[PDB]
Amino acid sequence: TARQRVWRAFENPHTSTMALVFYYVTGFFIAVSVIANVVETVPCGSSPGHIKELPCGERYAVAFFCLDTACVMIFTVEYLLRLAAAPSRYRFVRSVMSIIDVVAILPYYIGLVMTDNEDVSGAFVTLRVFRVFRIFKFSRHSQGLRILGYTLKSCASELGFLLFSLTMAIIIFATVMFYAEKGSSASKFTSIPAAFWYTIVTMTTLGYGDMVPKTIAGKIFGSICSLSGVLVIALPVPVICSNFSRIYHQNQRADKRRA
Amino acid sequence: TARQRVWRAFENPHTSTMALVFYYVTGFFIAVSVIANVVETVPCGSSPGHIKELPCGERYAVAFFCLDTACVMIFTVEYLLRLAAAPSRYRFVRSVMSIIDVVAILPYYIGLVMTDNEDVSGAFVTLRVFRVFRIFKFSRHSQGLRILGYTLKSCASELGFLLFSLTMAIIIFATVMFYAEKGSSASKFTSIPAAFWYTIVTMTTLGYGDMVPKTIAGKIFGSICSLSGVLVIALPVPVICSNFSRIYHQNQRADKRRA
Amino acid sequence: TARQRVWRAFENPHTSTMALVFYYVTGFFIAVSVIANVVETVPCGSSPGHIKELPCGERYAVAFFCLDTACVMIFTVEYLLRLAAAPSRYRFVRSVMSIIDVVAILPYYIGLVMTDNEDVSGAFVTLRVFRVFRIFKFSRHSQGLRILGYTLKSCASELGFLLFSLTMAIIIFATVMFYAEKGSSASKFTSIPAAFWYTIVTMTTLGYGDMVPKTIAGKIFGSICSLSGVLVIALPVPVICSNFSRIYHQNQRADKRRA
Amino acid sequence: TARQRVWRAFENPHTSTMALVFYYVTGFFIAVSVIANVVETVPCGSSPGHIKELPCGERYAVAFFCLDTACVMIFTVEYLLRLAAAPSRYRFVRSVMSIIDVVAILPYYIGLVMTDNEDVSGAFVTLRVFRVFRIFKFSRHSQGLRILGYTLKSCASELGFLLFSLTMAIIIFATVMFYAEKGSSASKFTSIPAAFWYTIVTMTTLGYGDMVPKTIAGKIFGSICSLSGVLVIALPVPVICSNFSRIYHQNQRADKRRA
Ligand SMILES: [Hg+2]
Ligand SMILES: [K+]
Ligand SMILES: [K+]
Ligand SMILES: [K+]
Ligand SMILES: [K+]
Repeated sequence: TARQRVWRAFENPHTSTMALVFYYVTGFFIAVSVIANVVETVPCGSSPGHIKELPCGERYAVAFFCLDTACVMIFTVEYLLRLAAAPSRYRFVRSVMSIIDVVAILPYYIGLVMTDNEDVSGAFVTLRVFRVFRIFKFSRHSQGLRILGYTLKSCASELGFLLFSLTMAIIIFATVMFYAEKGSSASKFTSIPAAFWYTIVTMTTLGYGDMVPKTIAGKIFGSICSLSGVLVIALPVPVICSNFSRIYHQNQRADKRRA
Repeated sequence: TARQRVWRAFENPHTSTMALVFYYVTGFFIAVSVIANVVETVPCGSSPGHIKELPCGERYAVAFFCLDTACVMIFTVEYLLRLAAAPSRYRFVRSVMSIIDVVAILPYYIGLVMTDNEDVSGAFVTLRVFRVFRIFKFSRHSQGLRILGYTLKSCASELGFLLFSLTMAIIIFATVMFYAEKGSSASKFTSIPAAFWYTIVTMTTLGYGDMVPKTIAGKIFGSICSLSGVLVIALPVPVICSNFSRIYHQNQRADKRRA
Repeated sequence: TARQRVWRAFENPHTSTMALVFYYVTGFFIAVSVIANVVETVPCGSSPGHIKELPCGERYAVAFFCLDTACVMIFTVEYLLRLAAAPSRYRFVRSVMSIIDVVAILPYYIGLVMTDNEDVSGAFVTLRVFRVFRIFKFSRHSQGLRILGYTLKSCASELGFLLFSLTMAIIIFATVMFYAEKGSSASKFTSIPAAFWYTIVTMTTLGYGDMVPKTIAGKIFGSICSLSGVLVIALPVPVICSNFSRIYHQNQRADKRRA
Repeated sequence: TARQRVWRAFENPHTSTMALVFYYVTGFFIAVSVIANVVETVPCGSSPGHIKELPCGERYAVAFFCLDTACVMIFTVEYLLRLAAAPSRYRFVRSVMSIIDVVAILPYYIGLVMTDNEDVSGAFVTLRVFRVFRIFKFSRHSQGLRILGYTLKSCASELGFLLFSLTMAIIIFATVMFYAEKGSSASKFTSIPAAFWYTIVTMTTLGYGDMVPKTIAGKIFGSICSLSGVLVIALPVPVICSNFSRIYHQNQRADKRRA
């Protein structure tokens, strides 16, 4: 039952000192990979003979490749040990966290098999952001993250209905604004999907101002949309407040009953 | 009392299997019509010999007409059966839902009688958005939609007073901003109705930025308006929170008293 | 004690039928004056021989003068009767409502004494907006306006502290942004008062975008300001919620104890 | 134990009349310094022979230097007396308020030692804003400031987790938006740090509009970001509400138990 010991170490890093040191090393490497990508996209200066500035990941391509190789070796050995200590392979690999880890470390190997044809571009780069979600597994102890997470899980039904009604209101307001503003000169309301942008920006009280109503009817319906946006801001708060109070008191009561 | 059976099927689709299948077919056709309009407004490419791009409903005019004909036949037979199974014709037709359905399927026939003179344009197209409201009748079971709806109905008086006071504050701030900014060069505050737009955009914390105060007094009063907008955002939340908590506990208490 | 009867009619319009009809006439004339000013600022078309469009109050100057004369005669006779039925003249005239009425009907007479020299302009026009506040006395019965008003009166101390801390934070953030952005090219942060505008627009989650940080330090401090603005939006809500719940239950308990 | 008397006067200004008058003098001088800096940055007119307008602190340089000298002498003698009456020198100087006062009055002496080389510029000017924080020590009695401050201290853990999750969401959304919009023409999403600005402006419902998505995928992810911003606005409110209610009732119960 030593594999069970390894899996216990993985699930609860505070059990053994080796578990804690491995968990901290893994968190450090995840943070290093996240910062490495963010910095890699940053455009550094131009070396002599270069017309345009290059990103720190295109000038220092080999250094960032070595760093990514180190991070992916750490992550791969992590996943291999986790699968080896999994009481059930199917049960483990179907969990959301295993999927996140696999899709995080997959674009590296996808690029590896595309190394011979690296001239072509791939969208797999944007999948590296999945490593950021591993940070969340590294920080599941704040005594309030559990409360807020389970509060959102309780709110799921109400917030889903709110999202559905908000989507229907977006369709309605976008239709109204498109038909009010399709006839303006150089108008940005070229269709109802084009007005989806204006409506989602207005009902959230963003107001970029790139799409604004130029007409009078457009302005009337934009005012109605603005007020509906105030209501949109104010609507989830009572639900989350009630569920959070209930869940806080429920967790406290269970704890002190156990106390 | 078979008409009563049909009306029972219409009111509660989960009673019979035929009622459920008809209800699902109706929901599918409503969703198809909504998506059909939204896509119809989308501008597709230009066929050879066409200078300007055409909407998917102007290039594929006949296909979208056939789809609309199918949807309107479904909706018309729905309404005819609903009126035939109505215990009272006047009571049914005066309900808001019958009015919504009638005004949703009316522009189709209005266009039909205007087919001979289809060259002229009509605003009836924008009334097709009423079909979107039928989605709401198709989704009246989420266990929280009833709670939030009846909470808003309870809040009606307070939220109406808040809307009235917000309207009066809009008039006041628009007057002040117009008189502060009427004298600027190329000013957009050409009148007090023109400043209604600036005030309704500022008090909702939108800030498009198309109308901004150029003067110093205009900026002082815009700052006061911004703070009033913070208050506007924060004011309905306590009312909705209190009413929602009360209504949640009331429904729960009634249910468990019946339990 | 007939003057007491008149004052009772004024204070409670529902006592006598004559009181109710006079109160409704007064409300109608107040609304007419408000709409008259708002429409007066609206620019109508240009008559032949006029280069520029004129406001409806500059083209129809005599008609709007007659309407204003009617409204001000009604308001003056109202105030004269109110002072005649006042149990104490000093006590009545020192009330905020008497001051509002006097400053609302004063610019009319100020213009009258300036009729001979009407060529010069005066700011007294913007004081006509005070008549809008009389609407509030005309609508002091909604069963929730009293609750929210007395809730705000209870919150006065906390909301005053919040306004003070918000002002200090505005000074701090404006200083930081000015010193971060004073050196940019064609910068709008020409001083710390100039950055008061940016800070009051950012901390309220308005974001007009007319003043945005162009630098990197400016963007860092603008991000801190944005988060502080989220906190500003979220801070008065708990206070207003707690006070509103307390005041609602207090009024209900007092009423049912009297019931 | 007379030094103890002096320190008691400093800690509680309402004890003696001399303590109260010194405390009010100190508050007056702090406010004078704050207003003096804010006005000093303001650009006044140009005297003859001056091409460009000068700030009130560059034209009236000697007057503002004299005012700053007076304020700094007051603050220095304040700090000297506070250290002389401190029961423990190390304990006093390590408090946050002593640090704030020292860093507030330090740039004055830093400029003094740089008077001979005043041609070079220094960032120490922006540190004068620390004097603003002394206002907060001058206004620690409103009966609600303590409640809100200790409520925020109680919320510290939850709000820290919320800030951490918001930072991770900012990284995720910035990565997605950068990869969606890096390829646009004249795009402002030149890197992931460049999209940190767009994400922090969108998730706070600011919407300056300087950086807006030009693409379709960029607009989809901007809509997701806008909705996440609505959630960001609505998330701290339940936490602050619950903690504020608890802390209000706790302080009230302790007070009336002592009553
Ligand atoms: Hg609440
Ligand atoms: K905004
Ligand atoms: K904007
Ligand atoms: K906002
Ligand atoms: K905005």
